[PDB]
Amino acid sequence: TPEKLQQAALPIVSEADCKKSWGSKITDVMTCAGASGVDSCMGDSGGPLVCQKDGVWTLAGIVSWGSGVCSTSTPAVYSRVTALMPWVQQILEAN
Amino acid sequence: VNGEDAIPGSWPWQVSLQDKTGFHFCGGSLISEDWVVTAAHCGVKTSDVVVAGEFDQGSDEENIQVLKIAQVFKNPKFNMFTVRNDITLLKLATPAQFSETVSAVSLPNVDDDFPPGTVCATTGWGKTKY
Ligand SMILES: [Ca+2]
Repeated sequence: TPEKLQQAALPIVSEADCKKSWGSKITDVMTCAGASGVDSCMGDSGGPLVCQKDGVWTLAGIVSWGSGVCSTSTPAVYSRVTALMPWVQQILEAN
Repeated sequence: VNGEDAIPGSWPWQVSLQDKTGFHFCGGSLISEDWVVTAAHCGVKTSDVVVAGEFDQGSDEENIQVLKIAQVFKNPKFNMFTVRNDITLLKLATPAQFSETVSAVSLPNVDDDFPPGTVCATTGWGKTKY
């Protein structure tokens, strides 16, 4: 029950790698991340997951389901934002 | 080491989603001053608020803005069964005043990709719904 804002660094685990841990539930609308040795995730549900892009912190994903361990065996799962852009623009310009 | 405390204001776009009780129940990111991104499994209602520029939910009466939500846009392809397209856009009634401890995060392009092995950061108060 941390009262302070926490942070962690975890790489991106290839699709094949995340598949041998979760199964077929993993689709292309998902991104997984985790670091060997880790057994805890800091982000909240719907919490960001930002990567550097030519010098800018860009939202690579959103904390979806299975974000309890964060290990190379049990990498967390995130909504692949990149693949959800076509839907965000639509609403950002139609409302 | 699973993670460490963040320097306040180091992640300006990071908000806290709470309810009429003032209790945090999900995280979200400010992609604009009137638009906030979050997750669908979070189940947000117009009855929920958006706390910005916060760091310690303990005390530290740091200047936090309690934004109000006007609309909620939950992706239509999302179920509690297959949990796909877990994305939700929130429209605030009151917008956020960008500042030193409050700004928005840059979004990528449908053709932008973060290859396997690149290191990224994640922030939060550790509260998940599922
Ligand atoms: Ca505070």
